[PDB]
Amino acid sequence: KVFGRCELAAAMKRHGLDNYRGYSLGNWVCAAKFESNFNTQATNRNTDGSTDYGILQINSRWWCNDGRTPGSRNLCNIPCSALLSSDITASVNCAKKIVSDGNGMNAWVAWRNRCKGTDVQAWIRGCRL
Amino acid sequence: DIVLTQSPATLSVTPGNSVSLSCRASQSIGNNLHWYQQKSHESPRLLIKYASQSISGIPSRFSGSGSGTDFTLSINSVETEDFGMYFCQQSNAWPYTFGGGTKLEIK
Amino acid sequence: DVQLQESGPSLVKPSQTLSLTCSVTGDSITSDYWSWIRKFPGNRLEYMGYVSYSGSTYYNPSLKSRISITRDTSKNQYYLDLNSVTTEDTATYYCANWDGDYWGQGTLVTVSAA
Repeated sequence: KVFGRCELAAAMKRHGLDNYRGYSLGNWVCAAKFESNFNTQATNRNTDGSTDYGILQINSRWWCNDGRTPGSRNLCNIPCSALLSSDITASVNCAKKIVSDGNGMNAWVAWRNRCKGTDVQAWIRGCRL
Repeated sequence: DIVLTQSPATLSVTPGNSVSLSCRASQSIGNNLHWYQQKSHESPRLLIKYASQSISGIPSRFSGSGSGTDFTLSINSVETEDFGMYFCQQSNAWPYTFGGGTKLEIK
Repeated sequence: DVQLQESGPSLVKPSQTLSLTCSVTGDSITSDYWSWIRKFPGNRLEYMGYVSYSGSTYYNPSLKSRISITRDTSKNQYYLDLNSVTTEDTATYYCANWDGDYWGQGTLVTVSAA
């Protein structure tokens, strides 16, 4: 599923990301835009053999288990397949654990490069929430 | 900090009947409210996560509802094994905080 | 499967440092975030803090920075140090993973001049 900008903003708000651990809603919408372009089925194979899965491109080396990644930690205790659903529940649950580390949203490279330091609120403006 | 207020403090019920426990947050916490059960001489047990999400291994009679500042834990047809303490906990802001608890006992 | 268990002295004196150990069996401590929670005499629960995968820690401001949570991969266990304890620190201490799925049995620690 490819979410519309406002559609995802509303969904993430329902999923409790409006002000989760100091991060405003716009951060999450912006992150999704640049990490997966709002595509829940997005996957990207990395050099180290790991793969980034879903709307928030969660990595198989540290966060989810896809059974094909060397040195897997599975910090989110969840199969990577669960992060490729049109239902964002699992991706949000895992993203919350990731951001609860001291590194915060810096875990998301696209967010760090295209969102951090910008007017992230702009990503939720002009939306019926 | 986020203050969680639970009510009633105590609730007596006859097995077979249903009950609902309340947990109110001083400030909005989204859906980041979790429910725990604790029996004497026992460690807490997670029943519901993120307001309404089910937990593998927990009886289906337990369900959670709510968002923002108002949350409820419901038990459909209370069983003897359900008597004990129930606590809500929020994870939207640090420090994580717990409600004062609701004691469920047989009437 | 995973198992957690607290260990350490059950009786300590005021002003000393209270130290507890949580031994993890079933998986490496490097695969999760680890926490400490305590229960006071009147069914009052307090989340003390947790240490995440990067080594970063989050401590409850209520502890006034008297707390330290550390890990030891080689022994697959983590710890809780609480400095200058008082009778207000008497409570049942539990270790559990961040998700709340795995908890230790809990251990009562009493702070008394006696």
